[PDB]
Amino acid sequence: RLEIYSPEGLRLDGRRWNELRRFESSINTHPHAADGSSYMEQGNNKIITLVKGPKEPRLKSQMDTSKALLNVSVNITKFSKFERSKSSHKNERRVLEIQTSLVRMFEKNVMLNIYPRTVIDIEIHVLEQDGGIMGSLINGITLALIDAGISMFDYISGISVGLYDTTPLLDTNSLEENAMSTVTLGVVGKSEKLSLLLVEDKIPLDRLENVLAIGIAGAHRVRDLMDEELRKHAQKRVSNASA
Amino acid sequence: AKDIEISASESKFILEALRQNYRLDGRSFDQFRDVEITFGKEFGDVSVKMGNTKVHCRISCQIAQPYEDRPFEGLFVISTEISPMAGSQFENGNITGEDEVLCSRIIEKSVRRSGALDVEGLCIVAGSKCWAVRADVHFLDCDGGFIDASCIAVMAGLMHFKKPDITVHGEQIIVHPVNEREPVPLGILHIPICVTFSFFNPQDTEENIKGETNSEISIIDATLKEELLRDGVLTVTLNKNREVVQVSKAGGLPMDALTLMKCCHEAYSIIEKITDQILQLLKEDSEKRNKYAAMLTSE
Amino acid sequence: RRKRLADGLSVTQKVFVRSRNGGATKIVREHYLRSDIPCLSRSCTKCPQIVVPDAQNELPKFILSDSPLELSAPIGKHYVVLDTNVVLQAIDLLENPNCFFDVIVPQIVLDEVRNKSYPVYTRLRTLCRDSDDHKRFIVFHNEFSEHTFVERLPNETINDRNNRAIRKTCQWYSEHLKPYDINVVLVTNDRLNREAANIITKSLVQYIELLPNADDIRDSIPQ
Amino acid sequence: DSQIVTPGELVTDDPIWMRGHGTYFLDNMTYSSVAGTVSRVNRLLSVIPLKGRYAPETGDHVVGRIAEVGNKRWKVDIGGKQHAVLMLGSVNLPGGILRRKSESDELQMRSFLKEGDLLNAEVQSLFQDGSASLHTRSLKYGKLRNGMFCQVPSSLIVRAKNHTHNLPGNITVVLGVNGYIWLRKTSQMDLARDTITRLEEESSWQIYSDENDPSISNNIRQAICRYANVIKALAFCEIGITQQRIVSAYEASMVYSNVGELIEKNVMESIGSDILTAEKMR
Amino acid sequence: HMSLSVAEKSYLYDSLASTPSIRPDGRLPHQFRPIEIFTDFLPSSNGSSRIIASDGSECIVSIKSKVVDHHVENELLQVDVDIAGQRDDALVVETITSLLNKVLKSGSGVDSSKLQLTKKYSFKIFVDVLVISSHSHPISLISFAIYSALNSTYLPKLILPTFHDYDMVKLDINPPLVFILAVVGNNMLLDPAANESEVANNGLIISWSNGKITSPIRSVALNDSNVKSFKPHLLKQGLAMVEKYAPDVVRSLENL
Amino acid sequence: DRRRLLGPAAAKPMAFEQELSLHTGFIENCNGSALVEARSLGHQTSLITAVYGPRSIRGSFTSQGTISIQLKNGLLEKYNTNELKEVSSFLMGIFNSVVNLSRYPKSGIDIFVYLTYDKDLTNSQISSLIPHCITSITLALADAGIELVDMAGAGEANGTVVSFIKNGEEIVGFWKDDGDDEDLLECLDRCKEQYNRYRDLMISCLMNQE
RNA sequence: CCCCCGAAGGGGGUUUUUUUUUUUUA
Ligand code: NA
Ligand code: NA
Ligand code: NA
Ligand SMILES: [Zn+2]
Repeated sequence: RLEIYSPEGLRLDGRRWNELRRFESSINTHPHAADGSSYMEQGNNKIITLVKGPKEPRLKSQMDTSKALLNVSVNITKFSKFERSKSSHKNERRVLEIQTSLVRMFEKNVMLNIYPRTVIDIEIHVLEQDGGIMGSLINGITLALIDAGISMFDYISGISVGLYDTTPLLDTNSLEENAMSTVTLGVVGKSEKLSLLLVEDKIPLDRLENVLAIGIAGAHRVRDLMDEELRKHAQKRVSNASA
Repeated sequence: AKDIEISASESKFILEALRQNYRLDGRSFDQFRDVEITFGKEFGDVSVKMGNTKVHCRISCQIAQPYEDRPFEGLFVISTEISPMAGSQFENGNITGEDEVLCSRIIEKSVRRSGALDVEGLCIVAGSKCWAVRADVHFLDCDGGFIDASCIAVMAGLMHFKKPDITVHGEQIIVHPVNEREPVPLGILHIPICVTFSFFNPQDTEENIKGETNSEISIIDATLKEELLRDGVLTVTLNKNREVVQVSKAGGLPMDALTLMKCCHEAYSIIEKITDQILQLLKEDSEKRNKYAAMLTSE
Repeated sequence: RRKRLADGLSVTQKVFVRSRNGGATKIVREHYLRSDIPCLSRSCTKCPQIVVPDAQNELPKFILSDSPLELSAPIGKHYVVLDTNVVLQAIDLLENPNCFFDVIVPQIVLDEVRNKSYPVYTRLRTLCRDSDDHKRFIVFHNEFSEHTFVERLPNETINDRNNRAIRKTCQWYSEHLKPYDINVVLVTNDRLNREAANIITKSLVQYIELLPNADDIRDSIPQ
Repeated sequence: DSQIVTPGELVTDDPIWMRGHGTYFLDNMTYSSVAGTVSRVNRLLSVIPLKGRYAPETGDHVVGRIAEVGNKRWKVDIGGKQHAVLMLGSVNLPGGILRRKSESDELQMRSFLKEGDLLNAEVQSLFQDGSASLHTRSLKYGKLRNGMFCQVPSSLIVRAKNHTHNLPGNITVVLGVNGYIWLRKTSQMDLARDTITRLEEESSWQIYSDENDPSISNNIRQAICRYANVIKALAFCEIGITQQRIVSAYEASMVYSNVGELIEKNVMESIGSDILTAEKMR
Repeated sequence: HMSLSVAEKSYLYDSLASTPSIRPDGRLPHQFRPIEIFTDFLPSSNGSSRIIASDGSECIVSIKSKVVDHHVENELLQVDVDIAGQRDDALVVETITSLLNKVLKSGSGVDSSKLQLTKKYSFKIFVDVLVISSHSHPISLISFAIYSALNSTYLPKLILPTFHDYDMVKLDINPPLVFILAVVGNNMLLDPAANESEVANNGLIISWSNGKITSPIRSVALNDSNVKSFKPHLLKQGLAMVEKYAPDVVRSLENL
Repeated sequence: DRRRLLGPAAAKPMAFEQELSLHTGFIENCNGSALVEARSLGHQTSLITAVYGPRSIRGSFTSQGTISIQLKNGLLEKYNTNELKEVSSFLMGIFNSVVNLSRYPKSGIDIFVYLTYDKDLTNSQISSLIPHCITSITLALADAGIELVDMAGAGEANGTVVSFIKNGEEIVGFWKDDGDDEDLLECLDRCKEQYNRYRDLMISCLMNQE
């Protein structure tokens, strides 16, 4: 036990209840490895996301005549935590659930129907982890998919919100994720509509809505950030390509 | 492939029916199916029936050694392996499947990790022994709502189950058949119940992403025909302590947050009824057992 | 290295080595620096503007008296900045209704006291919580303010860094309150400062003797 | 230049426009589906992505690799979203028009083209998914020999009347619009792009031979390496590849007597800026 | 790259086997391709490195540590290799893992004494390799990344063992380098490109430490299409070539 | 394990120059087979190989044969899986140099080497074991009717395994893993003598037997 | 249905450890 939230309204890392961690993103970081790519840092979370495709299906199975196939591979490296994990995570049910979640998230956002008989492989490497990793994965995927030139309806911004007693804390780190229940949100664009809503630990019903309220807002900010990068990276690489 | 071939007329028919506030089996949109819980034989054996959906759960336990990391806790695992018995669309034991992994994870988060079972009450002696309680779900017939039925089956089973009384003298323990000493039930802390909402998009995707006047339809406890045509799915687990045990909206059709909240509350309204039903049926079972004993002691 | 952020914010990396029994594990955390930490003085005009509400939408009360207890020169208009040891030894005097009316409790002192004695930490937190007209205790997050945050030099124990942080806190305080002339007195018993380019540094007994009611409370101190 | 837009951004509230790639719409509202530049061509409104795979178009001249041998057809890698197809009846058989369809040659398809073979072809038509149908019926189309393969992003291939060019040092370049590039020893067929020629045309009886010219001098090979390196240099600088820019790259690279030197970063950048500067000054 | 046509293979081979050898990009037989390296970017780890090659091959190495009893854990250095697109079960991944484990064996791969804390405890070094991209045999790539990571690795300082909270000591050790060579005809090539590796008659894996040609040494098929036998003088050539052109790779890697 | 009877989980395992015989064609359910037993002073080994093939392959059309090599621990779990797969890869290289793969398009040749017995009374043994593996695989390939451009042979000396073809003129395999530092030439000579003897014995076995 | 021809034929849908019991009670 320790002051997760001081009477002064500060946290252990020195943030307030409604402030995001440091969020920085980079696009087209692996031009020789994938069609789209993104390197992303959220707090201490460091993630490489690679989008390969749309491309010819490896098997002449897994081929859909009406739409593209979307696969997601999440690699949580053994050195992502402070203590190295002697076990791989690749076939853990947690990781499979995360993968299927991301797939079913971007099946409804990515216009797969305009890429029939193709496969879109998403390859993710979590280099460093510090809580709220799901939203980070979401953001990385969005960035990398947009970098690939693959059509989609909107951004999807991922964020996490913890619930300490009565007060909700925005964008929780590892220490906050422990000794507290957290809600992960996948928000579509600037809308109030949720692509993802994940609650894995017990939360008082009557206080859930409030937790969403800030969450959405936070996600919006995240969108504004990702956007802000893309435009710049666009503005830079559309002016230099000229003459 | 083993695909379920759905025709355009059927999809359009069911969707249009949803538009005109109609469900095939004659339920309203917020109407959960009548849950039929039937106990039998030994404790921990339960059959759950939701309309045509039929599941069966079997609770069992055996003495084992506590994990090295957790010295005071017992062992608890849940298995939900599908078979072609529920339908040929299911492959035999594809634990790595999307809906399989999802189902397993939802049930695990609802029961095993929520502390619904007292794991420290399973411990016999901290160092060398502990109870290994197992919950094996058997899917007999699939007309949708497998997650909810599984949760109800597992919970009812755990509450119905009784492990044999035992006592301990240092190194050694003494285990009893029913004649020696009566069996004692497990430590149930709360009763998590899952409700699954299905989301349908009546209009086009453009209206869902960038359109006002949200026409997204939500129904409760979808049938197989409804489950096959849905664009989204949410599973919310709650208990009578107004706790959100868990929530899973693993992608699918984007839904407005307020609608999801409303879903959570209506779900609570349902889990009240279901919980009271479970408790009632349990007590009736125990009473009938006692009266049978009373009928056995004197001819 | 530190990064500047959107709204008077910053971030660095607090790195250290935890030594759980039989092992070594390096720990990395992000340490955010801020520009909205209030001095909580009724005399300050600048801070009430840059301050922001909490989770309840609440603007922290400025409770430190505009006119504190005034002593003899070269001490007028003084606030008290405590050290860990002084708190540990004179906690029962800090609770005395007729002395220490306006006291600043640095965050780092709060943390140290917490680490070495939790009940005393609870009593100090009680002092900071029940502050009123009779007694005024505040907590200042010197660690989260860029104005006061000092970073650890190599080959230096934690104590030197802590006391240098308290020192920097006192310095920023003097520089901040001087337009009103509020001085700050760092009360400590640990021979902290060898003359450098300053702050009033008096031991416990010395500060007691500079008080008007010294004879009343001179013997309320451990020997 | 153009309006830069991101996914989900409102492009126009006007419903008059037709809607091309990179857009979707709700009633009169038109939104972007990609990150790129707004494009208005006549009544067609679209959004062009900054990056994307080669999208085959009817009439395009491409270089491809045989990926699969199938039923009456070949599957060729062009570097697009899908494998292109090459119908058996869309290629030239060794000889004149005279030979009729056979079942035998269908059985020995691998003798003409096999897995791994590089070929130069034309996009005859497109399927519904956008994949290309190919043909190699012109005498300039066929299996590629006497050289080396390299590739660049397809967007960097500026286009013209021709994409097969004669370059000094006796080296012919084949610049596929898909970014696939073939560098070969200049042949007599290549020599004949002025304005016994008939015997020359018929002499290529073998257009599916796997054997190279037995006489490829070291000079031509070195020059091949140099052309490859300077093309890669232009690609690194993200300079559009044209014939003139290629020969200018070559000549400008002649400063470095050892071709290896051309693989270093500063050398590539230097060649690029040399070309751009020279272009602006002229 | 990979899957060249027979014509392409014949051209490339003829150029690479001629005297002197003509490499597709005009490199000298002993010349490497431009790479760049970054270190110290993973704070959670004791060491870290990232290496990017000109052809796109990218690798990431993490160095972590944990206290162990020598007596219970005789191996104080463990290499775990993860190649993207390849399962951990894969033959090539376990081959590379075994090889690297042998190059870095505490026995004589590196100086074990530099790890010792107490007569009962020491730091075990966990070398985690993540190959993001590779178009040729990544053994040299990985080896170089590991070299850089180890030469910039910091460990907690000793004062049951207790450690300094803020101060850390730089791990001092001479990490080995593994070189890969392509045997094409009578010519030896360093840093073989993918197309070069597609036509190579064979290959030579040659380890190297403290300025000496050390073990492991392997012959390795860079492909399955043109694997041919070779004369011993070629092996001698490869060894001589490494020990001649290795100290400059060492001084290039160790200058920070 | 759901596919095996491993018994109780609570249980824990119990802790506590050379002559050659070569034979072929004794295994009936595969194409080729070879038994190789070696006896040196205070050291005895014996292993078996089985060549299944040419068989069909799953996947796209392949222009040539595809060889797989599987090393199986016999009796004692004597070696690490990684090292076994490494040696497997080495042997794959060697017999990719030796086997006439052009003859077997869209076809796979799977070779299994059972390391039944390896007890040396002397008180990293992989090196000394590799040449016998190569002998057995060459014998089994020749027995299976699988075409070989030559008889792959090998020798071991000072942790240095060298595999030769063409009367020892050229090298198809080279394995050096620690095992001390000595100059290359005498290891080459010793391994070449071993190779020549093994070659003579193998051809002899292929002339008395096949 | 697109592809030629001319005015019908041929080809194609892509098999973390921040460091004296009980009861009522002024
Ligand atoms: Na969003
Ligand atoms: Na905010
Ligand atoms: Na084959
Ligand atoms: Zn102030």
